[PDB]
Amino acid sequence: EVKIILDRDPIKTSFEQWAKPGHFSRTIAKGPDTTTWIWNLHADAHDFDSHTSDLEEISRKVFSAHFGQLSIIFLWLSGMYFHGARFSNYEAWLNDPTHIRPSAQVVWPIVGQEILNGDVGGGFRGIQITSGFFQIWRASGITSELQLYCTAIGALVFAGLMLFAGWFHYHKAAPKLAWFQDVESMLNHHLAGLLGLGSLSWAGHQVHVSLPINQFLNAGVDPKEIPLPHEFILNRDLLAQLYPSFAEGATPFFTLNWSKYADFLTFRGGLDPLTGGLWLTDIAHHHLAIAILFLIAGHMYRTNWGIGHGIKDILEAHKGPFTGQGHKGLYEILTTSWHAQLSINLAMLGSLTIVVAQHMYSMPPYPYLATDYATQLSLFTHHMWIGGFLIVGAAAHAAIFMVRDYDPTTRYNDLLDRVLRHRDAIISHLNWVCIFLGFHSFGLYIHNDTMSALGRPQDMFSDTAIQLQPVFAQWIQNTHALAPGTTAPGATASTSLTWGGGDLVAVGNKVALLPIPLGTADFLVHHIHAFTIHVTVLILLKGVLFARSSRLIPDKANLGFRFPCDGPGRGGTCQVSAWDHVFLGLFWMYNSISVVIFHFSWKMQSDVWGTINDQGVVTHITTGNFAQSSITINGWLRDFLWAQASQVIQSYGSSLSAYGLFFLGAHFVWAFSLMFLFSGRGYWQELIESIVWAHNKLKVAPATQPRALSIVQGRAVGVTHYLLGGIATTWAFFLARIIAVG
Amino acid sequence: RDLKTYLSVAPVASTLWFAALAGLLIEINRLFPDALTFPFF
Amino acid sequence: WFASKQSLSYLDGSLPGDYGFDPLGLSDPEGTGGFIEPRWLAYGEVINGRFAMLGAVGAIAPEYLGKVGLIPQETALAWFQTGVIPPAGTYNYWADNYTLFVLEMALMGFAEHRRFQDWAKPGSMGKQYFLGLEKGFGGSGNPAYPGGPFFNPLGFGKDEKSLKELKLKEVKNGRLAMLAILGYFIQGLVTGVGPYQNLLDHVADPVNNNVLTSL
Amino acid sequence: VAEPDRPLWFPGSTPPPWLDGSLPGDFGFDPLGLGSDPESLRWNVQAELVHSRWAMLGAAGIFIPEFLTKLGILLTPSWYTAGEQEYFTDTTTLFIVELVFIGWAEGRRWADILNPGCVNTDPIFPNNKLTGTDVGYPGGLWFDPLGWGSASPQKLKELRTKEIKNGRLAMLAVMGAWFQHIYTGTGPIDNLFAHLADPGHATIFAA
Ligand code: CLA
Ligand code: CLA
Repeated sequence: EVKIILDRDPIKTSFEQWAKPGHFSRTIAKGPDTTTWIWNLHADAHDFDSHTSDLEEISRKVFSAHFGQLSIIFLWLSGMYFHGARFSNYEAWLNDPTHIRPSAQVVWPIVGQEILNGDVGGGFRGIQITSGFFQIWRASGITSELQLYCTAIGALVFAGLMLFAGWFHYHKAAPKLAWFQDVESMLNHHLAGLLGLGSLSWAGHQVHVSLPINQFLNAGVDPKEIPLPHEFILNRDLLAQLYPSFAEGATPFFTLNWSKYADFLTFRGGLDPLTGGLWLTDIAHHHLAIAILFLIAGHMYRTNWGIGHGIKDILEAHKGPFTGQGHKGLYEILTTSWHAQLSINLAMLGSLTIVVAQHMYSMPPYPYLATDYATQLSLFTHHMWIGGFLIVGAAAHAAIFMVRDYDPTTRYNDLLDRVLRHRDAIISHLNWVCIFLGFHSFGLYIHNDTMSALGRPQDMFSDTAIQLQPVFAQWIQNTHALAPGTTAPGATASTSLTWGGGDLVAVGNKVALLPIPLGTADFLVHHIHAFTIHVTVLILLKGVLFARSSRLIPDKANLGFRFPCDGPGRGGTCQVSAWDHVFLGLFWMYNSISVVIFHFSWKMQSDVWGTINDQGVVTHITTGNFAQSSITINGWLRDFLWAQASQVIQSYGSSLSAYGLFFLGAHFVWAFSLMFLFSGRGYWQELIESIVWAHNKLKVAPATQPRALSIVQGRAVGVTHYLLGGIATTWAFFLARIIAVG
Repeated sequence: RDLKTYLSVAPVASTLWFAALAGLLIEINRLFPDALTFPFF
Repeated sequence: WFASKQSLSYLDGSLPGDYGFDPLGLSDPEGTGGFIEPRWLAYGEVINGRFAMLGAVGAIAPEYLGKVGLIPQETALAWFQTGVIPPAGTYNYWADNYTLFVLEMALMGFAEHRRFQDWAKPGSMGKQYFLGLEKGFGGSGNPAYPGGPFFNPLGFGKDEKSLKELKLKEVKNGRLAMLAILGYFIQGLVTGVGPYQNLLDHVADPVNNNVLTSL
Repeated sequence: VAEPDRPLWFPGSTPPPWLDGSLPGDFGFDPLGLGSDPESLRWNVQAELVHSRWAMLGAAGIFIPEFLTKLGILLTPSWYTAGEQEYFTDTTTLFIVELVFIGWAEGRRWADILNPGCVNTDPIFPNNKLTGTDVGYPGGLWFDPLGWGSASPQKLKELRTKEIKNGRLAMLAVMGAWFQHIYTGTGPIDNLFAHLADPGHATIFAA
């Protein structure tokens, strides 16, 4: 076969269908008879494979939808750059980053809100931002508000192009099903074209704009005096005085004999003692390897020249004694089901966001990011939630595939088979591990609480009594310390300062990073992590494996992916559906992530962040109480929650009172969720009966018959507010705390 | 386009209505702030 | 039955300058819509070529002449140097640089737009809207060659089937100019100096000259 | 009285069906399909007519800076800044007075749009009457003394087209003047002269 560009001519464009609500569904396009109609309209709006059964049409819908998504992201980026141009103190912050608070939002003087425009420094009144954009912009060598303004226009223009493309590829030239399926092609391009050229491109701006300008900023020269980026490209003299390797052209690269380029590219590693961020000389070099690597990787798959790989070939040839003919037929499944692809992608993109958070705190990439605790606590916590959510979404679509696309008669797999043929063995074991982890992580805490309360500190699990020293993580930690020179001779300093041992970095009076200690307190929390994660996995995997059938419900697959139950029979069968497993898994992801970000916040303030003076004396924020008081639930209640929540409950009258409002505001919607979660629509519908009576009495009863929320929606509404309330509370709590104290 | 008019007057009618209301309320306040009572009688 | 490089089914040889070369299969007509249609490309190579055919000359003619011709301050700077502001910094002109472009876009706007109409409609352009030349307009059956007369005052092989033996000539030269200009973009970009001026260094001595040498 | 072989704004294109050519000033121009439906169109036609007529009076506003610049006169005050003046009784009062008369003028034309009649009378003297048929062409002595308004199609069309075309031109004009002042902070005519002196460098770009 030969891969090519395939499209079709115009397929309609009119406001006619805008005027017709629920047009996409044949059931709902007839209009409402009850208020249920309205909710269904929004819940089935994006269910494309529920609209039609043609794979070509569904594929064309999701393709333009991605253009729509990108359009928004570009419009969203356009605003952040614009606000950094009109309503910000970036130019002020650019001179004194260590003392001036970054702010990019001014509030109108109505009703008394102007109080939120607090003293952020630089003779500026506004709201302190924790997005981190200031450190990105300084890293890109962005000097003036003009350049941020130009990027704002550039992003807005791109937003228009993205939006235009979506219309063009759904209404004008719609890609054919064969085009979407060319996966050997797409992977080649996304590997080489998007990632390879993308990383290559940024490696260029760095070694021409970022690296030159950043050196000036660090020398201490006034930002307004620093030559524009284009003065470095034109006159190579400027980029020759600093980084003299530029004296030659393509040589030595072209003549190989690498390199005299060690001058602006190196494997130094560690952290810049003056900026607190990763060496820009390393990052530029880093993107150089990433480019080439992905450019190499972009030539694995065979297309139109017989050289490369057929993915279908690779899979089929991977079969063992234990697994059967497994992997055979996976290519046809993954090229035929969107949900199958989305599940894998969510699981992986979500997992990636989580490693990003752990990598950006321990290896601070942007200049003056480490000592801005307000941002670092926000960035880590933000990615933890984003990654956390995306992972739960993988379970949902894995389940949807099982219900909707799974067909043994047409697209058998054998690997997917067998798994279903011992799903009780997998779930029963995962059940056991969770119970073991629960007792052996949380039970240790309850032990500690009881012994402490009985006045038996020596009978506790602690560093001063019965120690549970996490030696495996400690040994590794030590190994990365002895890594440079010994294992990796090219590396000058350690990978991270958490592995440094006897190295510390400070910017201003604040600590950027230092070796992070590990003790019994860290042992207990990690098993708590190991525990909470497994239970989340249990709920979701159980939902996927038993999505189709069960000893209780032989034909669950016929009931669909999202149904309330199958009645009170068989003892009761509420929340048997795969949807309800995602619903239940959502709470447990929340439970797990919440104790993760609390683990972060306390550990950093207690053992890492704090004030340092020029005598070496380090004074941490909470003063190193993590080791002796995080090993007790009462300790978490008192020394963590009670103690640190004082900032947000004492923020009224201050610039941080909005956090005080959102603190209580989020407690409200959280408790509000409990009305929906603890009750059933049977009561509410009967209550509405008495209320409907009153309206009929006064001739003001609506034709659209009011109905209580569906059983599933009641759960959807409940978990949504439980999440919004709980997460927003910690948000207000975190930001108020870290902005006031930090 | 008849039809475009039709997209409108949907729940976009709510937002256009409430945005107008919000504006009116805001201007009133900007004009008469901090009012705890009706003092004209 | 003709010289050819690479493989594709629809490169009949019915198009001028067809060497049957489309490794990317851009002209494959399986799925067509947009700007990926084959005929459009046929028209485009020719337009791009005509313009390129013309431009290459502009790029060097001023260069060359000030060299052995009567050109003073208006001495051709690099082709690149007059128009783009940073290197040469440009030259003043009877009119403001930005303004000319507006006028320039204005004039082109008329000729270019109409040409498109020829492509969207056969004789639409040549039909209606007053003024002479409208008759001039609509000429030909094919947009690529409006068959000016007007565009072709002198039959010039138009009548002879030999016009084919011109088409290709036009086509081959076109690719040639195209290629050329792309060269400048690099030559001028690394070399600085002028494409023609650049030519001499290779000329003064060649061993010394060239890209490897250039580096 | 439709003409389909009429010149179009876009020579190559095809005009929309609603733009019949019967109407005056029809060059088949409604890319957004604003006049897509008959009811909307009638309204739009009336609106354009009014804008055009008002814009033309406004064009005179362009006229005054001419005399003041060279001839002189008491019209020296630029149209811009003209409003904030002390003549007579204060502007606000003037505006209020204006609102009442003109209101009666439309609370006037409006009835005509909605209906076909009301021209039929002078309320005070129910005999003065006056009539012109057709929409925004009231007719009568007050609005059409010379009576050139009443005539024949072809003639009316030609005349009417002239009314609209000048109006469209006038509309751009007025807008152009308003923008012209802000971007240049001067008189329009000055802009005009300046341009002629140096059309080569005197443009939006000059600033
Ligand atoms: C790549 C990301 C991605 C994509 C493309 C999809 C796509 C889809 N999902 Mg999946 N999902 C995802 C991630 C994703 N999901 C994640 C991360 C989770 C874990 C929570 C889920 C869990 C999930 C479930 C349980 C279900 C889906 C379903 C669907 C399908 C229809 C959904 C719909 O109509 O939209 C409708 C959109 C709404 C009704 C918007 C509701 C607003 C939300 C609930 C609250 C937003 C609040 C906001 C964040 C902040 C508050 C602001 C407020 C004050 C204004 C559609 C194929 C449904 C399906 O049946 O599949 C076929 C289904 O039941 N998804
Ligand atoms: C704080 C309240 C709370 C507690 C304690 C639990 C506890 C548990 N949940 Mg539940 N869950 C909760 C809230 C809670 N959940 C809420 C609000 C929801 C709604 C979303 C869920 C939804 C949910 C699901 C879907 C699942 C669980 C599961 C589990 C079990 C996990 C396995 C385990 O750890 O074993 C260990 C038990 C403990 C750690 C409890 C404490 C034990 C104490 C400390 C020691 C014993 C005391 C003493 C010695 C006993 C003798 C006393 C004598 C006088 C009687 C565990 C029993 C999973 C499961 O079934 O397990 C495999 C399961 O799939 N939960």
